[PDB]
Amino acid sequence: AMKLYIYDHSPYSLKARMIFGLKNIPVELHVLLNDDAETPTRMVGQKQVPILQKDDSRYMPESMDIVHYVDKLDGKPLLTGKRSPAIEEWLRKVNGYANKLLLPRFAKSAFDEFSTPAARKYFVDKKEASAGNFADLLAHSDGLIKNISDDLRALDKLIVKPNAVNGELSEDDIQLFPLLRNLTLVAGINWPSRVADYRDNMAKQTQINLLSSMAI
Repeated sequence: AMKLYIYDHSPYSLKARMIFGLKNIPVELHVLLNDDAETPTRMVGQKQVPILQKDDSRYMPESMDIVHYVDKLDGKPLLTGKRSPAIEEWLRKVNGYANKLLLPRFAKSAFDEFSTPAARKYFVDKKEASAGNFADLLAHSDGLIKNISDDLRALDKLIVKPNAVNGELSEDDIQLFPLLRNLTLVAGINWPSRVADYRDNMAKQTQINLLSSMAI
Protein backbone atom coordinates (compact mmCIF):
# COMPACT_ATOMS: atom_id res chain seq x y z
CA ALA A 1 0.00 0.00 0.00
CA MET A 2 2.98 2.34 -0.58
CA LYS A 3 2.43 5.75 -2.14
CA LEU A 4 5.16 8.05 -3.39
CA TYR A 5 4.41 11.75 -3.85
CA ILE A 6 6.57 13.38 -6.49
CA TYR A 7 7.24 15.86 -9.24
CA ASP A 8 8.08 14.24 -12.57
CA HIS A 9 10.97 16.56 -13.43
CA SER A 10 12.72 16.75 -10.07
CA PRO A 11 16.00 14.79 -9.53
CA TYR A 12 15.12 14.26 -5.88
CA SER A 13 11.91 12.45 -6.82
CA LEU A 14 13.68 10.44 -9.51
CA LYS A 15 16.23 9.26 -6.91
CA ALA A 16 13.36 7.87 -4.82
CA ARG A 17 11.74 6.30 -7.89
CA MET A 18 14.98 4.56 -8.91
CA ILE A 19 15.15 2.42 -5.81
CA PHE A 20 11.62 1.04 -6.34
CA GLY A 21 12.33 0.24 -9.97
CA LEU A 22 15.75 -1.28 -9.31
CA LYS A 23 14.37 -3.67 -6.68
CA ASN A 24 11.17 -4.30 -8.67
CA ILE A 25 9.10 -3.01 -5.73
CA PRO A 26 5.62 -1.80 -6.81
CA VAL A 27 4.88 1.79 -5.82
CA GLU A 28 1.85 4.04 -6.48
CA LEU A 29 3.13 7.34 -7.91
CA HIS A 30 1.17 10.47 -7.07
CA VAL A 31 2.30 13.61 -8.87
CA LEU A 32 1.44 16.82 -7.01
CA LEU A 33 0.95 20.25 -8.58
CA ASN A 34 4.12 22.35 -8.21
CA ASP A 35 2.26 25.11 -6.35
CA ASP A 36 0.75 22.77 -3.71
CA ALA A 37 2.04 23.73 -0.27
CA GLU A 38 -0.98 22.46 1.64
CA THR A 39 -0.92 18.75 0.90
CA PRO A 40 2.74 18.01 1.62
CA THR A 41 2.37 20.07 4.79
CA ARG A 42 -0.47 17.79 5.96
CA MET A 43 1.78 14.79 5.40
CA VAL A 44 5.20 15.82 6.74
CA GLY A 45 4.66 19.30 8.15
CA GLN A 46 6.46 21.18 5.36
CA LYS A 47 6.38 21.70 1.59
CA GLN A 48 8.82 18.87 0.78
CA VAL A 49 8.74 16.41 -2.10
CA PRO A 50 9.25 13.47 -2.62
CA ILE A 51 7.12 11.99 0.15
CA LEU A 52 6.82 8.27 0.84
CA GLN A 53 3.81 6.79 2.55
CA LYS A 54 4.86 3.39 3.97
CA ASP A 55 2.55 0.37 4.56
CA ASP A 56 1.68 1.54 8.10
CA SER A 57 0.47 4.72 6.30
CA ARG A 58 3.02 7.00 8.04
CA TYR A 59 4.79 9.66 5.91
CA MET A 60 8.52 10.20 5.28
CA PRO A 61 10.31 13.01 3.36
CA GLU A 62 13.93 13.28 2.13
CA SER A 63 15.20 11.46 -0.96
CA MET A 64 18.23 9.68 0.62
CA ASP A 65 16.27 8.68 3.73
CA ILE A 66 13.72 7.15 1.36
CA VAL A 67 16.32 5.41 -0.78
CA HIS A 68 18.01 3.95 2.33
CA TYR A 69 14.64 2.90 3.81
CA VAL A 70 13.56 1.16 0.60
CA ASP A 71 16.83 -0.56 -0.30
CA LYS A 72 16.40 -2.23 3.12
CA LEU A 73 12.78 -3.40 2.79
CA ASP A 74 13.62 -6.77 1.25
CA GLY A 75 16.75 -7.48 3.28
CA LYS A 76 19.01 -7.29 0.22
CA PRO A 77 20.34 -3.72 -0.21
CA LEU A 78 21.62 -3.13 -3.74
CA LEU A 79 23.61 0.03 -3.23
CA THR A 80 26.73 -1.74 -2.02
CA GLY A 81 29.37 -0.48 -4.48
CA LYS A 82 32.06 2.12 -3.91
CA ARG A 83 31.85 5.82 -4.73
CA SER A 84 34.23 7.27 -7.30
CA PRO A 85 35.80 10.69 -6.60
CA ALA A 86 36.13 11.15 -10.37
CA ILE A 87 32.33 10.83 -10.61
CA GLU A 88 31.71 13.23 -7.74
CA GLU A 89 33.91 15.86 -9.35
CA TRP A 90 32.18 15.49 -12.71
CA LEU A 91 28.77 15.78 -10.97
CA ARG A 92 29.95 18.88 -9.03
CA LYS A 93 30.93 20.57 -12.29
CA VAL A 94 27.92 19.87 -14.51
CA ASN A 95 25.52 20.74 -11.69
CA GLY A 96 27.14 24.15 -11.68
CA TYR A 97 25.33 24.82 -14.96
CA ALA A 98 22.91 22.05 -16.04
CA ASN A 99 20.01 24.03 -14.54
CA LYS A 100 20.79 26.81 -17.01
CA LEU A 101 19.71 24.25 -19.62
CA LEU A 102 16.99 22.39 -17.73
CA LEU A 103 14.94 24.88 -15.65
CA PRO A 104 13.82 26.87 -18.73
CA ARG A 105 13.03 23.66 -20.63
CA PHE A 106 11.17 22.29 -17.58
CA ALA A 107 8.85 25.35 -17.54
CA LYS A 108 7.76 24.77 -21.14
CA SER A 109 7.23 21.03 -20.78
CA ALA A 110 4.45 18.47 -20.41
CA PHE A 111 4.81 17.42 -16.77
CA ASP A 112 1.80 16.70 -14.54
CA GLU A 113 2.99 19.10 -11.82
CA PHE A 114 2.65 21.88 -14.40
CA SER A 115 -0.74 20.73 -15.77
CA THR A 116 -2.35 23.96 -14.51
CA PRO A 117 -1.43 27.48 -15.67
CA ALA A 118 -0.87 28.63 -12.07
CA ALA A 119 1.24 25.55 -11.26
CA ARG A 120 3.50 26.19 -14.24
CA LYS A 121 3.71 29.92 -13.44
CA TYR A 122 4.73 29.25 -9.81
CA PHE A 123 7.72 27.26 -10.99
CA VAL A 124 8.75 30.16 -13.18
CA ASP A 125 7.98 32.68 -10.37
CA LYS A 126 10.16 30.59 -8.07
CA LYS A 127 13.07 29.64 -10.38
CA GLU A 128 13.41 32.45 -12.93
CA ALA A 129 15.58 35.21 -11.51
CA SER A 130 14.21 38.03 -13.67
CA ALA A 131 11.13 38.33 -15.86
CA GLY A 132 12.45 37.18 -19.24
CA ASN A 133 15.54 35.37 -18.04
CA PHE A 134 14.54 31.87 -19.18
CA ALA A 135 14.24 33.26 -22.71
CA ASP A 136 17.79 34.59 -22.53
CA LEU A 137 19.13 31.28 -21.13
CA LEU A 138 17.40 29.41 -23.95
CA ALA A 139 19.06 31.77 -26.42
CA HIS A 140 22.45 30.66 -25.05
CA SER A 141 21.71 27.01 -25.69
CA ASP A 142 24.43 26.84 -28.34
CA GLY A 143 27.15 27.46 -25.77
CA LEU A 144 25.76 25.29 -23.01
CA ILE A 145 25.18 22.37 -25.37
CA LYS A 146 28.86 22.38 -26.39
CA ASN A 147 29.75 22.50 -22.68
CA ILE A 148 27.58 19.57 -21.78
CA SER A 149 28.66 17.54 -24.84
CA ASP A 150 32.34 17.92 -23.93
CA ASP A 151 31.67 16.81 -20.36
CA LEU A 152 29.77 13.71 -21.58
CA ARG A 153 32.89 12.72 -23.53
CA ALA A 154 34.77 12.89 -20.21
CA LEU A 155 32.04 10.92 -18.40
CA ASP A 156 32.32 8.44 -21.27
CA LYS A 157 35.74 7.13 -20.32
CA LEU A 158 34.72 6.84 -16.69
CA ILE A 159 31.71 4.53 -16.99
CA VAL A 160 32.77 0.99 -16.05
CA LYS A 161 29.41 -0.72 -16.71
CA PRO A 162 26.10 0.19 -18.40
CA ASN A 163 24.23 -1.01 -15.31
CA ALA A 164 26.46 0.57 -12.68
CA VAL A 165 28.68 3.55 -13.34
CA ASN A 166 31.42 2.21 -11.09
CA GLY A 167 30.98 -1.48 -11.89
CA GLU A 168 28.80 -2.16 -8.87
CA LEU A 169 25.53 -0.29 -8.16
CA SER A 170 26.41 2.62 -5.87
CA GLU A 171 25.34 6.08 -4.67
CA ASP A 172 26.95 7.47 -7.82
CA ASP A 173 24.24 5.75 -9.82
CA ILE A 174 21.62 7.50 -7.70
CA GLN A 175 23.29 10.90 -8.09
CA LEU A 176 24.06 10.54 -11.83
CA PHE A 177 21.03 9.01 -13.53
CA PRO A 178 18.44 11.69 -12.70
CA LEU A 179 20.77 14.29 -14.23
CA LEU A 180 21.28 12.20 -17.37
CA ARG A 181 17.58 11.35 -17.69
CA ASN A 182 16.56 14.99 -17.50
CA LEU A 183 19.25 16.13 -19.98
CA THR A 184 17.37 14.09 -22.63
CA LEU A 185 14.97 17.05 -22.61
CA VAL A 186 17.67 19.14 -24.21
CA ALA A 187 17.62 18.96 -28.00
CA GLY A 188 20.93 18.83 -29.82
CA ILE A 189 23.23 17.11 -27.35
CA ASN A 190 25.81 14.76 -28.83
CA TRP A 191 25.67 11.52 -26.78
CA PRO A 192 28.79 9.29 -26.65
CA SER A 193 28.12 5.55 -26.98
CA ARG A 194 28.91 4.31 -23.43
CA VAL A 195 27.08 7.18 -21.76
CA ALA A 196 24.18 6.39 -24.09
CA ASP A 197 24.36 2.69 -23.16
CA TYR A 198 24.26 3.61 -19.45
CA ARG A 199 21.37 6.11 -19.91
CA ASP A 200 19.25 3.55 -21.86
CA ASN A 201 20.20 0.58 -19.64
CA MET A 202 19.69 2.38 -16.34
CA ALA A 203 16.29 3.63 -17.56
CA LYS A 204 15.02 0.12 -18.30
CA GLN A 205 16.40 -0.99 -14.94
CA THR A 206 14.79 1.82 -12.91
CA GLN A 207 11.55 1.72 -14.91
CA ILE A 208 11.83 5.45 -15.63
CA ASN A 209 10.94 7.00 -18.98
CA LEU A 210 13.42 9.22 -20.78
CA LEU A 211 12.32 12.58 -22.17
CA SER A 212 13.61 12.39 -25.77
CA SER A 213 10.16 12.72 -27.39
CA MET A 214 9.56 16.06 -25.59
CA ALA A 215 13.08 17.33 -26.30
CA ILE A 216 13.42 21.02 -27.11
